[PDB]
Amino acid sequence: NALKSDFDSLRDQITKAASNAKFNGVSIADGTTTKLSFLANSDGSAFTVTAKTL
Amino acid sequence: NALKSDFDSLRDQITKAASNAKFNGVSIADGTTTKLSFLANSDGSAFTVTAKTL
Repeated sequence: NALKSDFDSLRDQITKAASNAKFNGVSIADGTTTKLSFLANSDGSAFTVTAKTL
Repeated sequence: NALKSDFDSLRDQITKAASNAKFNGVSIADGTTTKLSFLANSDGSAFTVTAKTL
């Protein structure tokens, strides 16, 4: 049960560390969105970046 | 009787040491409070530390 409590503290600290990762309110790895569509060229074409949930 | 007297002296020093473990007026081990809390991030989420009375 001591190793169980260790495993639980590890797993929920991972939830904390993943949830707190964001820049100006958006995150590529929180799983809130499937992608972010960053600008690429003057005509409006975007540099797609697929999200990787952590 | 000598052994029970040393036994009482031991259990009394245990009460002393358990009651003297305090930091800036707060203790996680004294048993005065069910838990203690600390900041996790900028928005005010807590990092709870469950008390373990000694």
